[PDB]
Amino acid sequence: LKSRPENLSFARCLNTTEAKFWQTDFLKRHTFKLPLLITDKAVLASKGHEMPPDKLEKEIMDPNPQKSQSCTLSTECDTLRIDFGIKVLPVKESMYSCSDYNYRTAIYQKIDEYIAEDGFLTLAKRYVNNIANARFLWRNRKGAEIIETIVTIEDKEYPSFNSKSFNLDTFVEDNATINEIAQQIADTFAGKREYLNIYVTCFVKIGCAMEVYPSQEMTFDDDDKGKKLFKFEGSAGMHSQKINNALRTIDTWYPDYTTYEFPIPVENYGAARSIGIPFRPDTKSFYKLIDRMILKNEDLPIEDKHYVMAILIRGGMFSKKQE
Amino acid sequence: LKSRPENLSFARCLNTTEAKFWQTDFLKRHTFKLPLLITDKAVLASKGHEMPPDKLEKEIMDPNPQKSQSCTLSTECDTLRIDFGIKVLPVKESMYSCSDYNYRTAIYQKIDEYIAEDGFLTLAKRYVNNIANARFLWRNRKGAEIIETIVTIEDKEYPSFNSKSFNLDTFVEDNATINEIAQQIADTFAGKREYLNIYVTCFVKIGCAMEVYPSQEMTFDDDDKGKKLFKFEGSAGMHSQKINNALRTIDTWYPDYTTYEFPIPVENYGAARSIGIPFRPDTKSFYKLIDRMILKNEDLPIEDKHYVMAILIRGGMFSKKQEK
Amino acid sequence: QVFFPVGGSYHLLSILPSTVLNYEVSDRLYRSKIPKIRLRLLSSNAAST
Amino acid sequence: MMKGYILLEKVNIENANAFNNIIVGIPAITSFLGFARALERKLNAKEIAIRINGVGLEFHEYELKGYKNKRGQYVTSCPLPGSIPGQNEKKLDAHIMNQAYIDLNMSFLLEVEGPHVDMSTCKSIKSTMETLRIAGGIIRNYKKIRLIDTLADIPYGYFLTLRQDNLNDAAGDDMLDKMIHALQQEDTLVPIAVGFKALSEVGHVEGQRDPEKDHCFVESIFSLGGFECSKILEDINSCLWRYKTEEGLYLCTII
RNA sequence: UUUAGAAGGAGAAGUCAUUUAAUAAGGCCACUGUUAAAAAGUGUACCGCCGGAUAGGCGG
Repeated sequence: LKSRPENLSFARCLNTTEAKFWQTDFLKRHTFKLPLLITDKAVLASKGHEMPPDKLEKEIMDPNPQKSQSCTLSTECDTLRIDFGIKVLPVKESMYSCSDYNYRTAIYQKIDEYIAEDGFLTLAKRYVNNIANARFLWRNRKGAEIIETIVTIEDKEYPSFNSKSFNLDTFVEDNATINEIAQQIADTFAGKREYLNIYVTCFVKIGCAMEVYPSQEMTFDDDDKGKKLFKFEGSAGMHSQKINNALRTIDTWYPDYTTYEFPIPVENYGAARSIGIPFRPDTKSFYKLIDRMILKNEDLPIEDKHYVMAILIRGGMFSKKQE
Repeated sequence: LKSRPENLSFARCLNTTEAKFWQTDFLKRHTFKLPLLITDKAVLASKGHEMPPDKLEKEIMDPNPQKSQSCTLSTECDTLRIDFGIKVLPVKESMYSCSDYNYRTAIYQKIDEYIAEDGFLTLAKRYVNNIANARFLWRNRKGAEIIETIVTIEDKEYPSFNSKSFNLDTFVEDNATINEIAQQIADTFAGKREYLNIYVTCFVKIGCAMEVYPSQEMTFDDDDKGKKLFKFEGSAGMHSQKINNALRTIDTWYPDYTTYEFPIPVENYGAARSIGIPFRPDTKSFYKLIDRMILKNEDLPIEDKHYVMAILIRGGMFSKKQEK
Repeated sequence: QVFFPVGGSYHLLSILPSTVLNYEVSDRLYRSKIPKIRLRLLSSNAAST
Repeated sequence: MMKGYILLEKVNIENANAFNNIIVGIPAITSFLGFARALERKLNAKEIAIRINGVGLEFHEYELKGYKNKRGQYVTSCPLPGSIPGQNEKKLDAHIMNQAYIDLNMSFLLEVEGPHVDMSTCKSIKSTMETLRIAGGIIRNYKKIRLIDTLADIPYGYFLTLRQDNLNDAAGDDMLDKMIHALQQEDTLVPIAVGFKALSEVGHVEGQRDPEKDHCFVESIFSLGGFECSKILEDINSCLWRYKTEEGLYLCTII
């Protein structure tokens, strides 16, 4: 093994589907639900942007028509309900394309070493922690009275959570339901199982006629000008990759971690848009780390193995420029 | 006889149509179906690709707007349904061009010797085995709960299969339905019949609101490099050449098979687009094997005859090296 | 190469394209309002060869 | 020696060759005439002893293999190329040539000449029809084969008829300018290849498909055409394409 | 005897933070819906027996 394969690629081992939005009442949340539609809106603002003084002297007092969309609850429902699901696939049976066979054998050997060493328990525990504390609500988490989350596997309905008590900076390892679910997730990841299906339903209490924040569509120059919200089967919803970004916010092993002291989403270069600082520029980058794991066959600390396996769960285009 | 004719050209003996995608519920899979539609999608990612250090240190933290398409189930269905059909044509009548006459006579005589010897049963069994284990699902096979495959020939409905139990590496030669279908396939390849029509319907249970993976088209455009999915009359589907590639993955007779131990599709040089190295570079290629079969008239082991017949079934342009 | 029926017999026909007519059609449709199709799929190296 | 009409109804063809020198879309009429002649040869090899006079094409559905742009134009697709014979056989990725593919749902009207034309001919044509390709496209299915005489028992559809008069009386110095001006003023006509030129001297050549026939080079020639409904048709003989050979000409005409 | 014959495009992803559409008002006039018919086509078929055959036969 002298270099990376020219067509190395990976799939994703955590398939997340689109979420759907429903509204109901907290005292009857197990009995009925109602659809939540997206409404159009048009506003008349003022020219409040920063302008050069010459234009500012001539159009400071001009109106400005704008278009937008908004999604709000009704006057008789105060609880927002979010339903989605996750499919878990084995890590070893997810390598999509690779040219060299020896590289595939080496990758399989290293994955087997990590399975025999750790057993995929830490990453599974962190993923179910990110599920538990309801990080996927994003802007809907602020100003909520009661947030509850339940997880259903096949027909076994686990007892409800309380994501308000879970801190967003530390990961617990002693919750009974969290460890029980993480056991199945780790078994599926290692290869003892072949597939896992998990369904998540979340109830958020915010008050009557409040505002919800679904995902916003991305528009280019040719498209119409204005804010567009994401519609899923008529009702509002969230993107799959928006939810997946919240689940994989488990990276606490980057350099200069003690200075900042918060997890970041697992990226290739460790970039975090929340604070706008790269965290794995050269030395702890995934490209440099996996070049020492395979080509040099040099053993790494367990933190680097954790980060590498977390990246390989996500997958991507790890190709080479035709050496 | 000295060499191959200047214009030799066969056809494809296993024609396949374009598949179509439908969604339904597993308990009511024999009653109703619903159309499956492809939606557009826009994403905002980061610059995760490898970059030179100057370009990396400049564009480390830039946003990245990208366009794509996606296909997925609804919230009330948990079963994907694929319907398609295959047409089987005789091998002897599948030759479309042969400039030489003695070469055509020798080809006919060798094909007659092969059918009198074996009778195309092995390749028929391997093709119906590749049908039975649902290799054509590709990325849709992973993460499946129940995979059921049925086969209809003309007006007779054969018993349903179960692709989960079948292995993707070995081959089964004792299933009654497999032998029954392969008998008709070998008869149609033989020339006793004139055509054969097979209708294939596959149900796969993946769960509610999951993701399906139709074929991705090849297009070239200005200021548009996004992912484009194959729409067939509005619904999603798969290309015919995608299904045909999975069916003919029967070649287990290449050199060093005992090392790798997986079947490959049948090409002229044994090259598959997943290893990047041809498995039959010079000494087991189809060209020299058919040269020694015909020109030298030297007998070959049954594995080489199987490989040559598999190449002839696929078809191509097996003419001599052209001169200016 | 194709076969064309000529009386009671057949003729072998070898088809060759038209480069100059293709270029003329390209420019004339470039300065027009007919629907047209661009059909951009040829690599630079293939066009050179 | 009775002459009637045979209708092949609602034949679905996929991946038919949709490319020409400067035409993308409807395949050349020579492909359909060659399909008819191949069907005639396959039938006459079965001791039926009948011949085909004219071919009429009725378009119902079509689809171009590709997608429509945001502005409105079409962008076509292509299959991943396999192993091109010649040089670079062992190369994993091969070159890409200009190509286009189409999907059609088309009906064929055939005029035949021969003894005792009856339902046995229909059974024979049903048995022998599912063995050929239409313009390189595989036949997926078909509705039925019918024996008809008049225009009343004709399904709804649009026939392709040769209209060279509009091309002739157009305004323009040369033929291409006349064609583009006729297509500018009229938005219903479409350009179709109709035949072949000669630009060569006949004889024997080395490397042909069959080294016994008379060989001559050609070039596809293009004319205009149009569509009209079934009920607007006056006589059943007006929409009947047929061969026409001349000194250096190998064309097909509606006359 | 068909511009004939041949074909895996594929993996990865956070769109988004803000906002005052707003003031006035005359729909108006006139007008012929009327001439003829059968709910009627039996308008419903019930108490019983031999039948131990859910067979099939008969009394008012």
